[PDB]
Amino acid sequence: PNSMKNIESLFDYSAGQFEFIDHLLTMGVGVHFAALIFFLVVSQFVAPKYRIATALSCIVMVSAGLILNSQAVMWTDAYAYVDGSYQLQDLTFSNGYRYVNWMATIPCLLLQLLIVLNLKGKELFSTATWLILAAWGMIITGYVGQLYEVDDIAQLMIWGAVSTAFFVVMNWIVGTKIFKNRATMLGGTDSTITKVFWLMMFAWTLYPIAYLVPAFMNNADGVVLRQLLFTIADISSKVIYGLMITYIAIQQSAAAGYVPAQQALGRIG
Ligand SMILES: *C/C=C(C)/C=C/C=C(C)/C=C/C1=C(C)CCCC1(C)C
Ligand SMILES: CCCCCCCC/C=C\CCCCCCCC(=O)O
Ligand SMILES: [Cl-]
Ligand SMILES: [Cl-]
Repeated sequence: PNSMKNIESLFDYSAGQFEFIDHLLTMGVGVHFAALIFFLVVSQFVAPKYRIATALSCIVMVSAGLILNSQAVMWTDAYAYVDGSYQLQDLTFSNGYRYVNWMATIPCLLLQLLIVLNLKGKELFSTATWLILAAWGMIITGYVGQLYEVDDIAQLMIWGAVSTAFFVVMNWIVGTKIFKNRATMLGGTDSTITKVFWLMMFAWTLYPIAYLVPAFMNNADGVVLRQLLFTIADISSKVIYGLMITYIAIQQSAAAGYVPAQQALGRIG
């Protein structure tokens, strides 16, 4: 459906290129589901005020892990090794599924940051609202732009610019709330949380770069690079980010007198 609107459909792949993509996607599944079990086990050491932040990482792990799994299966469904190359057999592969999944996962990532920032009540509700709207604005417009990556690069760029406005405004909201709420943070996490900001600015910026690959590297190796970029970006923005969020949740929990948190940190000290 969208499969012919993505540059992946244009090319035959060497076994090397094809299998590297398959393995990237598969390693990403393994990383997400491994991290899942960690987040799960460690949630008992998080105080009730913050426990939802760790639960949101579990949710993101399974959500992203399922899309990666699905991507790996669709990739192998779409191509068969015919006459010395992987050649397109049918219209099962599209990057569109990621974009659709971000509608759920980006709001989860954002919400767990707000939680550990100690926002509550009306401020939590209003901040999450504006952020989710700005995130949906960005994803929807990017989703549309990406439908033109084969036959209209100008259109890809302009939907991209529009998506970028949303991104920039969401980042402004994120950064403002981070920098204005640092002083509420317990246990030294005032310092940790600024590294979370930077990690997000880094990892999230990789996605617009992946998006632009059709404009600067429209060939089978740009297809590989795009998946590589997604892979680096997924693990950074979801796994590493989630581990830092969970660190911050446990650390604040212990500083606030939650005994299982204290015992957990004490027994790794
Ligand atoms: C786990 C997934 C995450 C954190 C996804 C993040 C996606 C973005 C920050 C996407 C950004 C885009 C632009 C700013 C412009 C081009 C279109 C997008 C949607 C790729
Ligand atoms: C921060 C997350 C790290 C992401 C892990 C990515 C793992 C692979 C890293 C480098 C491999 C580079 C070698 C690629 C050879 C390409 C083969 C080919 O395409 O012909
Ligand atoms: Cl609590
Ligand atoms: Cl996702």
